[PDB]
Amino acid sequence: PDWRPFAFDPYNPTGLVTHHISAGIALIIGGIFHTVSRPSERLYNALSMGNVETVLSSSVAFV
Amino acid sequence: PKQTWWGDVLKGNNNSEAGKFVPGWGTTPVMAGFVVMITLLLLIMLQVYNHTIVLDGVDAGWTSLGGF
Amino acid sequence: MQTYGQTDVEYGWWSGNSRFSDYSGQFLAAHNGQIASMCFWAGSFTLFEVSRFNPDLPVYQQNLVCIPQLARAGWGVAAGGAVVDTYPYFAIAMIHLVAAAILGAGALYGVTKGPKVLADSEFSGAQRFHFEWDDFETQGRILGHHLLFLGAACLLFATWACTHGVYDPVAGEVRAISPSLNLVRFFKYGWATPGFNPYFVNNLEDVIGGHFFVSSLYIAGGIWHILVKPWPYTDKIFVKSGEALLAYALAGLAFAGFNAAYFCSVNDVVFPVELFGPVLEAKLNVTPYFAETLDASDGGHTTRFWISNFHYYWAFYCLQGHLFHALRSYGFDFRRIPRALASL
Amino acid sequence: MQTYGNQNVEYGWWSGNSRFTDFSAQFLAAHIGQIASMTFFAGSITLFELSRYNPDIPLYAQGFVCLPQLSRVGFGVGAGGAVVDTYPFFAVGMIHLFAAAVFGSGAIFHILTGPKVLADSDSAASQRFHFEWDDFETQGRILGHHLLFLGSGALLFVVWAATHGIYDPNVGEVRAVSPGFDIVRIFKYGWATPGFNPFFVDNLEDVMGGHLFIALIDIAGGIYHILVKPWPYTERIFTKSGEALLGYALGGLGLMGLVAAYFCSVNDVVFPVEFFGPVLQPNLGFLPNFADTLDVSASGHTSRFWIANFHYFWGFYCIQGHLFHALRASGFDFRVLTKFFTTETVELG
Amino acid sequence: TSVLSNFENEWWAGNVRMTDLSGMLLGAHLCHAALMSVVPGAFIVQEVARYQPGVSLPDQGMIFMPHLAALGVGVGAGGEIVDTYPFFVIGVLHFFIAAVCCAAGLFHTFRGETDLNDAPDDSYAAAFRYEWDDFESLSTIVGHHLVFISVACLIFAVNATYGTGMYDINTDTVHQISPNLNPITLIGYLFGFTPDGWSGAGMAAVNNMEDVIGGHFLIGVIDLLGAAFHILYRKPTPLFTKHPVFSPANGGWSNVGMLNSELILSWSVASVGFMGISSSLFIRYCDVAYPPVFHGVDRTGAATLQLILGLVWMLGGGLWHGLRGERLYAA
Ligand code: CL7
Ligand SMILES: CC1=C(/C=C/C(C)=C/C=C/C(C)=C/C=C/C=C(C)/C=C/C=C(C)/C=C/C2=C[C@H](C)[C@H](O)CC2(C)C)C(C)(C)C[C@@H](O)C1
Ligand SMILES: CC1=C(/C=C/C(C)=C/C=C/C(C)=C/C=C/C=C(C)/C=C/C=C(C)/C=C/C2=C[C@H](C)[C@H](O)CC2(C)C)C(C)(C)C[C@@H](O)C1
Ligand SMILES: CC1=C(/C=C/C(C)=C/C=C/C(C)=C/C=C/C=C(C)/C=C/C=C(C)/C=C/C2=C[C@H](C)[C@H](O)CC2(C)C)C(C)(C)C[C@@H](O)C1
Repeated sequence: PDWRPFAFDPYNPTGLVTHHISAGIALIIGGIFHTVSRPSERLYNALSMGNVETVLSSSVAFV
Repeated sequence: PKQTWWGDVLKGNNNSEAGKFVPGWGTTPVMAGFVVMITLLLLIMLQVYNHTIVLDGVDAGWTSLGGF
Repeated sequence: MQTYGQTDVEYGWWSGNSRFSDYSGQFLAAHNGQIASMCFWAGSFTLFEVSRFNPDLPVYQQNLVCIPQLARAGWGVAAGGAVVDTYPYFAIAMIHLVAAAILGAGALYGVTKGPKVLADSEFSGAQRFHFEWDDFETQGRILGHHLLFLGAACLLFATWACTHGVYDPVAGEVRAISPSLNLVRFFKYGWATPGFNPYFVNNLEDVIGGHFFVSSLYIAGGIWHILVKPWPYTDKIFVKSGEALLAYALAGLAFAGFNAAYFCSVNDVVFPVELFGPVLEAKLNVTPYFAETLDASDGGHTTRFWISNFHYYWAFYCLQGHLFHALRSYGFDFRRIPRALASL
Repeated sequence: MQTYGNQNVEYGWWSGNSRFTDFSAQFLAAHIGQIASMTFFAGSITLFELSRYNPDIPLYAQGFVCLPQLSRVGFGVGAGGAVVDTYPFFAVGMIHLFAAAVFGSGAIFHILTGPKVLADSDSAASQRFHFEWDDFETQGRILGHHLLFLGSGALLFVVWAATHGIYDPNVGEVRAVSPGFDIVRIFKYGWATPGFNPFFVDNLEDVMGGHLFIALIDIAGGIYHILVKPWPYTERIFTKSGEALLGYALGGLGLMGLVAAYFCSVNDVVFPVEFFGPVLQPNLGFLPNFADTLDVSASGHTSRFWIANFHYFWGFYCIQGHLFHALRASGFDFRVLTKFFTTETVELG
Repeated sequence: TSVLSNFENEWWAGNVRMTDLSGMLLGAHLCHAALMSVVPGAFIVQEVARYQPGVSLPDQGMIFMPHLAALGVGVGAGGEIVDTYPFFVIGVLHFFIAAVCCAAGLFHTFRGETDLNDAPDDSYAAAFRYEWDDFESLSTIVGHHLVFISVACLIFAVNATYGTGMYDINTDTVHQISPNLNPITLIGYLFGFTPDGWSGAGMAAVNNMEDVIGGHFLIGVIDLLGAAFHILYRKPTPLFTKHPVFSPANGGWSNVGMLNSELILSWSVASVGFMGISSSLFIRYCDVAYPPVFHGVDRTGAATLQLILGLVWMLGGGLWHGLRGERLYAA
């Protein structure tokens, strides 16, 4: 892996590793935060986080 | 309602804080920044893939495979 | 131990040693056991290496740590850095094993028949040796005696080098070395003046002169601490608990270990190449390590590599333990880490 | 015994030999029986080896522990370590068997003669032999007598080497040996100064002088212990119980076993090559071994190999048993080990 | 905690909780300095590990070695790196500084008293009591920090002039260059009045080491004098008090000259952003201080990086904290 800008060239494989390392870490932090932090009333009511259907909607869009 | 061992291990993660939220906006402002950040990141990548942006010494094509 | 406020602390088996922190007899016993195990390792692996030794291959490319160090102090190497005989190695190992047995006997005694608390012993010669974690006056004399032993060992090494002689890589054989000693020189080394970088000593005469100076320093300090109480300001500065002294000792050990690891990595007069191998290069990545100037393929790794790399991490984690025990002695509770998240 | 706190402990049959720790007559009987077993081993094994002896095969190649030991101490060995006459070995084994029968008869005699305790027996002179696990005066006298016997044995060895001769691999034939006497050289072997290493003794003269010294020391110590009660500090240091004395003896025996094990593998004089085989070399992997230093192909192992390894293990486990018995006699009960994975402290006296 | 915007007690804003806690704040700054000093030494050691002798520095992608080589460290005639050990020494010494700073930060966060207002009444530590309202207290802080910065600048200049000098771009090697001390000539650069005519990039068109070294001497002397000024007086003057400021605290210009924690922070942040932009211009144009023998010729990327940082600090941070401080002046 190399963090120099040419790792963003999609045809150079050195990006992929550089991605999955850094992004991997980004998810771990992103995991830890969500494993601890609570939502916000505003967002919680807006997105209806108590209802699994919202998870379905967002996941389908992501996929 | 079987009281299994694994259920004892995992019930705290399942629904200890079920239905709890902090009032107001909380961390939502900070989230905003993150979104904008990635909105640049992805955008940049797209243009780099699109050859709109040409980074120095970064030839976005099959020639960049040189070195393997 | 810290035991923030609470008394009658329950320690799980995984943290078991803390239980005996408040008994002096068991404390002594445990430390006799520790030094016994160190001595046992020394002797046992002298024998182990001798058992896996070929007088044909290069010494350093064979995985060895005790034979090269014994050779560096004479004892089996004549010239050109080749081990001729092996029996003095066996004799040294046997003496180390016997000393280990004696020390372990002392430890086992302290556990069973020795007094759990020295002050409560009837002998009243044992009540002399009792100590308390808050009394710097007694710990001063303990420190003084231990410094005396350290300085005596350093002086003994000096005299053995002078009279019997140690390896001289510049000379290429075992030589009796006269001490080239001058205070101005040693302050030049201390200030790292351009001709004098203390990690690049070139003449063992300077090494042994430094050892004479260091032995004098240790003996002077030992007598000083046996005779002179700590000053009142020390009570203001330092903390008074066992964990605090553990933190100070861990800091000192980390400092010593970093110096030793770097010394092994870069010097080649104290560590002759024919014994320990070529010099190493420091290399930083996500974590530091020392790498071989010569190729490590076909030769595994040299003795110098193992010694310096091991002691770097010994020193690093000793530093981490120093921080841990310092914070513990500061009353900081680590139960705050899995508690803060709960509050958030 | 120990009986932590609670007396009148009940022992299973697996640990059933601790039942007679307080019955002096039965104690005597057990130990006479054990000594009978030892001497019976010596004689019977001598005959068992003689049965399959091959003059063609070198002595150490075949599996022996007794023919080399006899051939070393004179007893029908020709020049160049040749077993000329195989009758003296038969005579030695036979005398050992007769002695074993005598000892076993005495053992059964005491196991059935009178009371279990030697205090009650109305012999009025066997009561001179009843001992205690607390009194150090009687045990000092006992120690003195046994040391007398050991010194008398060393003296007998000195005399037999002086008159009958003894094998000398350096000479190459059985030869009388002058008993040396040089306290200076004895102490120089004590220090292991570079000239003299105790495990590399080269001249049987030095061995004979050391044996003369040992005999003198043992006899003097025996006299001293018979006459003189132990000093008070020896009551301060040592506990007074049977298991404690067993622990002391076990530690001593473990040390002696390790010393003899190292002696076998290295010294060539007192363990001649033609009888026991070429010297071994000490290896240390997980546990110490003695490598044969010879191709075991079509030759098995030399007798020196077997002796050295067996006695290394005997010494090591005698040390472990010494630790066990000393730990008990000092007061430590091992049941507390079961409390290891709990929060209760794994510790007592 | 001395603020009531809407979200004072939020964990993601928790640093504001140390607004008045002097001891904890001192510890936090010390730990931060530990970070700032760990990075250079660590990355210098990492760089020296992979340094190759034949290839030149601009083609190796080193971002700390060029600045060290610019000072004559481990280089000889012709501007080629000869010995790499002094870079390693610099890295190690930064490790030492970082360790000392981290030790101090740990002490003041946990062992030391949280609030110096709770110090034991002239115990060598009440002398360090400061308050975000009284001017006199903070004046001596500014004075002493100016002392340290001035001594650093003077040391740099003195080294350049007398001891071992610097790598002079024109003379092609390391030399003790004779300083230029024509004060009008030096201060002309601040308006672009370079000798070769007015130039767009102020202070950045210096074409000789003598100008820069003379400027450093001038700056050191000026900062030493200002340090004396602030340490020895500590009293507000009609420059700070009674100056025009425009703020919705009172709609329109006012001569109040208000003082507040967020305001001090905002002025400092704006200053840092401004230094960032000035350094952007410097590395863009001034190649006397950045010999392209080391930093390469094309240097638009580094200048742009500096520009972005300077804008973030000067505009973003400065505005945010200034507005918060002015609003908090409604107490
Ligand atoms: C790694 C950083 C570190 C260093 C180097 C360090 N400590 Mg600690 N350290 C101590 C001494 C110490 C000394 C003398 C010392 C100097 O060398 C150090 N430390 C140094 C003790 C006073 C104190 C408690 C020490 C204590 O009880 O340590 C025991 C800990 C461990 C992991 C043993 C597990 C190791 C083996 C792999 C597993 C063995 C299993 C076994 C084979 C099976 C059963 C066999 C049986 C049936 C026969 C201590 C602590 C503790 C910690 C932590 C986190 C540390 N440390 C850390 C360090 C406690 O929780 C802990 C603490 O205080 O929490 C309350
Ligand atoms: C200020 C402070 C403190 C202090 C904190 C610290 C960090 C204390 C640290 C003390 C240290 C690190 C002392 C280190 C001393 C190093 C010495 C004395 C080096 C000695 C080397 C000698 C004497 C000779 C060595 C050779 C001898 C050797 C044989 C070779 O021939 C080479 C040759 C000639 C270099 C406290 C703890 C008191 C209070 C804190 O709160 C703050
Ligand atoms: C110190 C102490 C204790 C320990 C006490 C102990 C266990 C002390 C240990 C004592 C030992 C190990 C004594 C060993 C003595 C060894 C002797 C006397 C060796 C004699 C060997 C001789 C004479 C050899 C003779 C030849 C034999 C042989 C032929 C050689 O080729 C040559 C020649 C002729 C020299 C405690 C633990 C019990 C109590 C503590 O509080 C105090
Ligand atoms: C107080 C005030 C305010 C603020 C006003 C502002 C923004 C004031 C700005 C103040 C500044 C920017 C002061 C900075 C002055 C910079 C100086 C004095 C720099 C000197 C540098 C020198 C002399 C170095 C010179 C060299 C030295 C250097 C080493 C190089 O070799 C180049 C070379 C040789 C030119 C408001 C906004 C609140 C209200 C206003 O009305 C008044």
